[PDB]
Amino acid sequence: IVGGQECKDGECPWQALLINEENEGFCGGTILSEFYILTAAHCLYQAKRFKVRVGDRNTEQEEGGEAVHEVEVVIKHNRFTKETYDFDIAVLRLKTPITFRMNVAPACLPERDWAESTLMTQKTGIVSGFGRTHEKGRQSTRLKMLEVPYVDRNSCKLSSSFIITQNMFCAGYDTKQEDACQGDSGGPHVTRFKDTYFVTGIVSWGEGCARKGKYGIYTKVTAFLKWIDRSMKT
Amino acid sequence: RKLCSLDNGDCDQFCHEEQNSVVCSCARGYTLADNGKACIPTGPYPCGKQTL
Ligand SMILES: C[C@@H](C(=O)N1CCOCC1)N1CC[C@H](NS(=O)(=O)/C=C/c2ccc(Cl)s2)C1=O
Repeated sequence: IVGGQECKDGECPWQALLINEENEGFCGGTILSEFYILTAAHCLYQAKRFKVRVGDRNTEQEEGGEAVHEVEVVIKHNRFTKETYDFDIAVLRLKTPITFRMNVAPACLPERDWAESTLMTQKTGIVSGFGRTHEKGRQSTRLKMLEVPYVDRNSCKLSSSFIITQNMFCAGYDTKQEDACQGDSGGPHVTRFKDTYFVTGIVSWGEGCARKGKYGIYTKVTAFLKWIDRSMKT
Repeated sequence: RKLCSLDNGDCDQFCHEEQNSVVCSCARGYTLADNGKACIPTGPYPCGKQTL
């Protein structure tokens, strides 16, 4: 995350972190339930073997809330393509159930029509992660979050050098120096409604981070709510 | 601005228009309260709530 602020105690409890064999975070995820994590399909090519950490806000210290979970099943959308990052969505079934606690709780899955008419027409959503704090920098050791305005679909397509499909939406800022970034990929985009936070996006791609006239591109979760529900049933 | 378009139909969470009437419902792990509008967490750590 570029700009924004740290997640303070209890503020981003649905954040998950995919960690490689070296115990280094390379991608985010969203806790959907005690057994399931939502992530980006493209993240599944960034490590040979990985586990999921939850409850972590500061990767430099042991706060006591952290738990590492092994993955039992990786369910990648069969239409994912690396050329465009269309269908950039995957669900992970964990071997053991997540214990909810301070800093560890799921985000709500909304219903499609209501989310499209009511959540995605809100002014902003919130994106969070452990990724870089500047395009060229290192990963954050602190969990960060950022309010990101929803961006008009036309403007986003105008702005983009790569195709924006109907499985994507754009959020962030034209010129302001605030965006998701490398390592945030796969993480939560959530929208607050009456003090309840609903999954609306998965951090997917961008032309660098916080560049002028470029926006962040997110998987459109509302396009995949049936797919998610099916994946979680087995 | 009628029904669901008017302040989310007074619903805490999901609003649908059935016949010509607002119908509210809630995310999994919540139950709809007796007033048919509010959503009540069924147990600990309900989805979508920051932890206190
Ligand atoms: C354009 C895109 C890319 O390589 N694509 C996109 C279309 O599919 C083909 C490849 N790209 C260029 C490099 C970049 N990687 S990254 O910097 O890790 C991300 C950063 C992000 C910024 C905002 C969001 Cl959301 S995430 C990235 O995703």
